[PDB]
Amino acid sequence: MLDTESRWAIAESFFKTRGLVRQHLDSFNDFLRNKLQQVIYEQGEIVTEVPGLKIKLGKIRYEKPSIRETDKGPMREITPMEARLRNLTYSSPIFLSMIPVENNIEGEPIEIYIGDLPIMLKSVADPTSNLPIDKLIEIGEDPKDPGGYFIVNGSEKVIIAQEDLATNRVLVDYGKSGSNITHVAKVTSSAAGYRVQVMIERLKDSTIQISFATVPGRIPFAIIMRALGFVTDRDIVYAVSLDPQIQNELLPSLEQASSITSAEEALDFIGNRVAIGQKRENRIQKAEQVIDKYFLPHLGTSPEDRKKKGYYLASAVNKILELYLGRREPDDKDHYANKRVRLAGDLFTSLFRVAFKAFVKDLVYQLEKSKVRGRRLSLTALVRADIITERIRHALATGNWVGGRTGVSQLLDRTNWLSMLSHLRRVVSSLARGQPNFEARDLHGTQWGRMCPFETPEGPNSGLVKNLALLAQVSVGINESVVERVAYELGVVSVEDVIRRISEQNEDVEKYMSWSKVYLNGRLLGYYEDGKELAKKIRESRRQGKLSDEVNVAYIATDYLNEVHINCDAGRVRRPLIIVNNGTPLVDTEDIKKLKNGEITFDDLVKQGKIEFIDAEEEENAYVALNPQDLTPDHTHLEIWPSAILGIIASIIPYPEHNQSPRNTYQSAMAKQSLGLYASNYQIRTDTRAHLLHYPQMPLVQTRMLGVIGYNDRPAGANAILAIMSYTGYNMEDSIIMNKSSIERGMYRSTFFRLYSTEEVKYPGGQEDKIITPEAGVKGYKGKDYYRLLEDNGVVSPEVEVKGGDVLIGKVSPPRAKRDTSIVTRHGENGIVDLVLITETLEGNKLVKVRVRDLRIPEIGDKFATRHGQKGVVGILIDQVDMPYTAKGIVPDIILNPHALPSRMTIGQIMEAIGGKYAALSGKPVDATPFLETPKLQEMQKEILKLGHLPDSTEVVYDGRTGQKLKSRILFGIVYYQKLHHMVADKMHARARGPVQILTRQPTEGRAREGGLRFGEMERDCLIGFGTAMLIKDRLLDNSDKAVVYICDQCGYVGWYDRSKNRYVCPVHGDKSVLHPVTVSYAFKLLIQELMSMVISPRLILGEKVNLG
Amino acid sequence: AKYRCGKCWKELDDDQLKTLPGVRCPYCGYRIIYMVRKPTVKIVKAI
Amino acid sequence: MIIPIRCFTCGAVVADKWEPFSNRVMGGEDPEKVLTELGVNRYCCRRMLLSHVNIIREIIHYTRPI
Amino acid sequence: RTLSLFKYGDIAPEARGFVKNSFMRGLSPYEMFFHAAGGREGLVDTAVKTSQSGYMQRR
Ligand SMILES: [Zn+2]
Ligand SMILES: [Zn+2]
Ligand SMILES: [Zn+2]
Repeated sequence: MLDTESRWAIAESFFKTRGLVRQHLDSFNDFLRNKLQQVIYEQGEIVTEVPGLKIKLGKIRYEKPSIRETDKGPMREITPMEARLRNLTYSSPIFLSMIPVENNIEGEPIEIYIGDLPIMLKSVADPTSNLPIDKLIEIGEDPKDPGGYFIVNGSEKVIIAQEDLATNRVLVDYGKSGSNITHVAKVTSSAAGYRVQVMIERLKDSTIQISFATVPGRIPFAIIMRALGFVTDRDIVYAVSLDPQIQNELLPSLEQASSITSAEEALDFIGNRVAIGQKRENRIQKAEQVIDKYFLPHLGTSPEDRKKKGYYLASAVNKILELYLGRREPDDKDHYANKRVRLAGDLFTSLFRVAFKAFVKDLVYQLEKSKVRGRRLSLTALVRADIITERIRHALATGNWVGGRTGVSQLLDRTNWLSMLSHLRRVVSSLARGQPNFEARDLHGTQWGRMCPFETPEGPNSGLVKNLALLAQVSVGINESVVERVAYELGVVSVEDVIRRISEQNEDVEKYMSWSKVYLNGRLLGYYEDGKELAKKIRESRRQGKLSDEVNVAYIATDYLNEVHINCDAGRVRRPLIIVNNGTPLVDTEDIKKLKNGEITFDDLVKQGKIEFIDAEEEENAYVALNPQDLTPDHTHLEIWPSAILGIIASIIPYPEHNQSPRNTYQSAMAKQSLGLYASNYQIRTDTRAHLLHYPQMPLVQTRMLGVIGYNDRPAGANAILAIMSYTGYNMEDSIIMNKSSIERGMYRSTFFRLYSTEEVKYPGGQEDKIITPEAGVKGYKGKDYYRLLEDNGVVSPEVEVKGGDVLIGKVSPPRAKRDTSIVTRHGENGIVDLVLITETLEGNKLVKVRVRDLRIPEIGDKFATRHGQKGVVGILIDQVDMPYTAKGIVPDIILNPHALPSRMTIGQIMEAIGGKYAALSGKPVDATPFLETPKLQEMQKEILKLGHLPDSTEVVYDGRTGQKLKSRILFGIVYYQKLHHMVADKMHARARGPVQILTRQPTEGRAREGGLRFGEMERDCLIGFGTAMLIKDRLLDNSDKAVVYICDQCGYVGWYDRSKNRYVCPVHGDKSVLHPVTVSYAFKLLIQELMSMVISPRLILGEKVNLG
Repeated sequence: AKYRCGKCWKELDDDQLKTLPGVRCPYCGYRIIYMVRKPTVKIVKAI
Repeated sequence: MIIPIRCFTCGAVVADKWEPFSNRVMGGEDPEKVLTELGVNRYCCRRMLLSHVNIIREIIHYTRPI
Repeated sequence: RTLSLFKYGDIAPEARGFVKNSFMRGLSPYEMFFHAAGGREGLVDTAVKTSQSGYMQRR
């Protein structure tokens, strides 16, 4: 029998063999091995309008990452740390083998340099992926870094997985109520560069219309069928289905095209739809080319592929008719069988395809222009490779991907270990924030084991941004041809063969109406006798290694449906399960014995047909058991790890099954923000913002996954003696009380690091150059005392006390009369200069980086949290003398109000307190993994009693101020706490007076811009509700954009008052009118002026200030 | 002022006088250099 | 990073008891007996000793080049 | 069926989201899943409520 230890051994072997970022690495490796060559085979060869001149492409390859610096010669290999320090890009050159034919002359193969491709860390192309720990340490690398990102311009960028509906599949649904359309079907064909949507309607009058983007309006179904080669109506009604009931519905659509009985009539009907006012010939060729290119490109873009498109359309029409007759239900659209996850590999292959198309277009244009001008054939002289390197890099550094995607590439969140780990496993839904729909944010039952039910954001993105589960695995896909061949040789019969047997041979259709339809990637493949037998055969052949493991098969049987679905494409999220045969799992005692001593690994069990990865579609035929002790002969699979339904951050909560649901989501959100050690080499890498906890501690109450992910080596908190009591009222309403004496001993102290950088631009456009020197006499000088910290080279030296707006790096800029452009410390924050770095940015330009550190000591207003969703600020700090000591002299480190517990219902908090106290007393390990907690509470309480303390974890407490013994006992524990980066020292901002806008003459915006608070409409409404007129005037007029303007007494426009001698002058009346001054908001005067910019003429009518009577 | 070669952390020391076409350690040819601690008594309060 | 000089809750010196405790536990001795015979009896100091990580042994390799 | 742990066409109280345990006693894995599914709506409704309230109050 499989106990807890054996299942944990299986899971630990899984985590040890393949890491936590296997999805990114697998997708990138697949793209690098296959998808790179496939793009240039798809290109094939470039043609030229000039006959006899063309190029044939060959192989493509990549080398080790390297750079080409000033005085370019041989390329020099670099390490990722050097790329980080020098603001380079960790990329490798790519070489392409090309052969030029000039009037059918071969010549010789040429291998050229076509650009640089970024390399993901720890991938197959990264030389540091197969290095020992000693060599990783030697080159300045963190041995525990799970590299799944890119170094672009020194920054670390990660490609977020994008979840979206499957493309080459038919989705059916009901039409909107009160409309002529009753049922709708949609397909989204994906080509090698473009995506085309085809929509099929079923109108009120029992007609079927097909309309896609290119051709305006709707086209009847029989018209498209005739245009694709189906001339006889019997051919159409037999390609749709063999059911007489379904065939009866085709009659209105069949007769609506009775006028058109030939392919050419349909073709020029489509031409008239697309081409207006042209002859028949060009119309028909335009129509046939648009049909062959923009109808269903995934099936093919060749004029002999029309039969496949016709059969696909017939199958889609059959599906919509089945929906109409009531034999189906509208598709879920949230079932994970209908969703695919695009990863870095697919995005990179699309981006590289686009960039290669642009590069080859430019190359052919330049080649033909040069040949028109007249020159010899030298490929290396006109490649202009810098296109490719520019196109890919700009995609990674901005996140604006091809196809309209935005935000795909994001900066890695290195706040701590958990932030980076959670970022490397995020999944973002594409169709989001356009409408709630109250159903895409639901917790679908298909997500079990694939997405974490807790780690989701709060707000507009709730339920749309998800995180992968522990054992989830994204499929990579194989080629459909081998699956099609094995399916055909298994015994299925093509639809054409079945139609022939039905029609040209006197065989009844009743025989084939009892057969099972067989699909492949959403496309109808054929007919089979018994679908269940075929599914069993495919499953058995897959487990024996004869068939690829990427193939998943399901069998669907209903009162009206009998189908077999086969999927072998990429983007499907699958999970592993142990195969159960006759009520006994295929993993036995010998297997776990061999697993516990390293003889076999997790991958060995998978390739032996004992553990299989199944997806959502196949799981419809599964009957899984949670534990080995409730297995039955009807069960098919067994869960490897019941606690593996959680994410990577929800796996750190102790006793998560005793808390309320929202608390775990809040815990995940806050744990993504705690302070602590984020990297071992943090002292040599340059990040814009960094935090460091001085004395981190690993939790006393652990979980099984804390040691696997390496959190015990990069902890982000400390253990605090927590008391649960009401004390002084300073911990009411989410606030907490902290010991000041323990703070003065350095409990939660931290350091904050900020970075400043500068570069000496060479300005090749005019040959002037920058220089980093002090600013004795310069145009934009600041002050003599400000530049007092700079050295003789114009750079401040380490270990000096900077303050306010002191100059760190001093450089001057040539006029575009030298101007002082020096980097100054940000206003309102000071520190000590920590590090100064000087290097060159691959072109001889001098790059200077200055890192400044400052010390953060906890105070009133700092934010702390737990692993159970208990955030709050410090209300007050109490010394050790004033704290309520117990009978042994132990004072609490943090006091927590009891009134916060009964409403939030976090029993795990008290359970963790008791467990931590037991762990500290006994010295024994405590495991708080959900559903498998050891030791139990009763054992821990008995051991606590045996060790000299009360079993209920309560203590006798005396008052530290008066010495009087409290009448009750107080609960003490060792709960683990975390400090968040929301410190009060970065949130204050006040403004009295200062700079104003140049346009509206109103106070500026921003903490660094001396401040300014916005007085919105709702505050004005509160002031009106109180009925305070003078307070409104003071808040809204006297303290912002007040001005005095002169208005003419006749026209009503604004005049002025010049200093020539003395005059009230009007723009139109000159000196023949009297002008009066009025105080007014300057924004109103701006509004008047910009209204006169348009043809509107606003005339102000004045009135007497003093009310007569 | 005075610099220090970045290769192997605290490698060796060099000054302003090393005039080269680019920012480079004259001894090991490394492209990254740092700055020294400007030897001077610094007073920090042990609070 | 390195063992704190004093216990956070009470001002008891605990830094001098790290290199014995860290060794004898690695020698196969149970932590409770070692902690009891070393003179650590309040569970705050036991918490201080039992949950130290000692990162500085890794950071000495990656030090500021100042 | 909601999850794959239950038989086809089961409408028993356990298979549709009845939790017979307590927070003190602890929940089984599928009970945790059902609890999260039931409680997800609160994380969503707040922004919609506040936006609609603001628009109505402004008018
Ligand atoms: Zn006038
Ligand atoms: Zn050197
Ligand atoms: Zn102590």
